[PDB]
Amino acid sequence: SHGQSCLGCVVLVSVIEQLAEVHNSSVQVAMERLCSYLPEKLFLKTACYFLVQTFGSDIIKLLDEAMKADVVCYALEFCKRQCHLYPLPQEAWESALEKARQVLRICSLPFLTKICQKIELSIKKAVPFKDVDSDKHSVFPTLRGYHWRGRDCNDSDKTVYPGRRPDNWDIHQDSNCNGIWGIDPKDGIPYEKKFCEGSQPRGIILLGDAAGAHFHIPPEWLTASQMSVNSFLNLPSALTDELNWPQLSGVTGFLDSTSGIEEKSIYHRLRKRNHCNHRDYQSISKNGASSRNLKNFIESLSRNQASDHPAIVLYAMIGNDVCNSKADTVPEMTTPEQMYANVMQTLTHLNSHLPNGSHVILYGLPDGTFLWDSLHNRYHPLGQLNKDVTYAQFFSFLRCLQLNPCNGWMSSNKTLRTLTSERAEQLSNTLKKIATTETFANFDLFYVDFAFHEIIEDWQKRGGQPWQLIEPVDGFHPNEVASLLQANRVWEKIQLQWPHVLGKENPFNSQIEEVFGDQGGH
Ligand SMILES: *[C@@H]1O[C@H](CO)[C@@H](O)[C@H](O)[C@H]1NC(C)=O
Ligand SMILES: [Ca+2]
Ligand SMILES: [Ca+2]
Ligand SMILES: [Ca+2]
Repeated sequence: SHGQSCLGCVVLVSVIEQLAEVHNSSVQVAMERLCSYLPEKLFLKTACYFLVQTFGSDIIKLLDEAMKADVVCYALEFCKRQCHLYPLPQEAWESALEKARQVLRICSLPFLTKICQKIELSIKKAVPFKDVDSDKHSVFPTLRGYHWRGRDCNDSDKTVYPGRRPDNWDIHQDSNCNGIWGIDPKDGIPYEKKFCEGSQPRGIILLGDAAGAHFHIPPEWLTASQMSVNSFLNLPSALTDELNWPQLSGVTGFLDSTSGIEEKSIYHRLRKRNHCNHRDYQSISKNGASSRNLKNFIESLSRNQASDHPAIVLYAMIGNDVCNSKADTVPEMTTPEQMYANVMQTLTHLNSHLPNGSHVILYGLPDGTFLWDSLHNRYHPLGQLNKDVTYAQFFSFLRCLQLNPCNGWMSSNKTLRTLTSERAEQLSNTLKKIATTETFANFDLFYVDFAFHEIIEDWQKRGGQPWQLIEPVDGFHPNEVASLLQANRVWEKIQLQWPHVLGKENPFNSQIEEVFGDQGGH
């Protein structure tokens, strides 16, 4: 477990060294300035001052000796036997380390132990931590809260959750938190059935991985040049969301896009098309999710076979079947045979858990050689200041720490990059053939490929560069923009060939807009 600590240490000491340079300050002044930017929420600002108190004196002497973060953290025993992040010949590596020895020479608390043990299960099971009625929908934003699924309007009632069939069409209280309830004043007719009946409502559900949940570390947290108090305001919400931003993803996103592009999420297209689908979105996605381990949390899916509407399900395991952290990485890659066996088991679980009239769309896997081609000679946020860390050096560093999320594509071995894409193609064809030659009772099966090159063409006509489609910090996942151009590219395709999956526009939208408006928001 030295990798995660070693990485974290090098990240922090890097920020420290760089904040000192940006402001022409001392190492002490930088550490005080760093904590100054962090918020108090979740005790982050307290932990900062503690670490400065515990390690500050040692860090100041080492950085004053021109040592870089990687050497510092190996001297401070945060990195254990070496992995270079900055260029340095091994002879120069030994001297600096031997010079650091002559200079220098959590949840266990009984009162905090159990809540730690309680938080662990809620996340690991992919269920909201704040959920009194245990309907898996929450009134809280993060901790698997309503950022991932529609917010719960009645947290006390375990029969009230988005996607539920109208219970007597909500004469007295909103049954599915979709913002429509009550009766028509003129005629005494329930608002719900008046508006939403016969429209064939359908929900959007995501079975995906980190990319599906829009994993995103803001580069602002790592670029000292533009750091401020406003850089870390969203840090507490991010940590409690597992560094995921599903509210902004391309599938289950419901917030306005910061990126500025006009494309909207599938859920937004879904809700826009039929105001009854309001809040009928679910993000059943976890970091590291693959065809092998989806079963370990697919139970978090909340959809009752009898009391809920149909659903549009997207199976989006877009890499972890080829992307792994092992040194001998190819053996860990899922084979087409294992891919077939794992998906069929996953589909079988859905036919037993999804109401009839549902639809499942299998995503293909993209050609991840795009990662190295676009980024290998560009500078990681931690290297942008002094232009001393390229994504190539960043991939090698992570590889050394056994932390590289995709040894197959985030690699300088072209032969392996090709080998990894070939496997990604073979797995995509398996998903294609399944949708064609496999039939199920409660839903039909379709396949749309990723086709990253198509999204790049759409991006280049817009005046953008391909490297602007990848998360800057990890250089691996697609960013908010790429996710939306994909969701758009997917939505258009299903429309042109399988419009019944999405349905057809409900003409009461305007009549629902006229009467209810925002419908309680999200
Ligand atoms: C590149 O990857 C291939 C496939 O795993 C392997 O056979 C080859 O030895 C690798 N080359 C180097 C220089 O590691
Ligand atoms: Ca609830
Ligand atoms: Ca409820
Ligand atoms: Ca309702």
